[PDB]
Amino acid sequence: GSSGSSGVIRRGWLTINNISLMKGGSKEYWFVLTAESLSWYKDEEEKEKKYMLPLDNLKIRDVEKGFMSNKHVFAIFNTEQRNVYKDLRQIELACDSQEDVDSWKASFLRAGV
Repeated sequence: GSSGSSGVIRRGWLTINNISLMKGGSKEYWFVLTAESLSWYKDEEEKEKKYMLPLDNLKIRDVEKGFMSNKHVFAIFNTEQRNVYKDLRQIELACDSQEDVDSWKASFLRAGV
């Protein structure tokens, strides 16, 4: 397909804490943050794109812990006072360790967030 003309910013297997369980599982998806937009595919092959989301109408902030957090997870809300996901207003992306989160964040800024 295409070899050059590429410049990925960040990609990896993340887990959508707040996802539609009842309707199929595989909470884990292949997120690929690119200078253009951030899309998540079933795998790191980018064959059947599930849904593409821009990085101009999005925003990152502290996740609602209420009492106490259980892991490094960041929520993403749309600055256009709209639902980021099908129905969810903010997708809770949980990472393995802080190192990952710190990176993902710094990467977003580069895109324009």
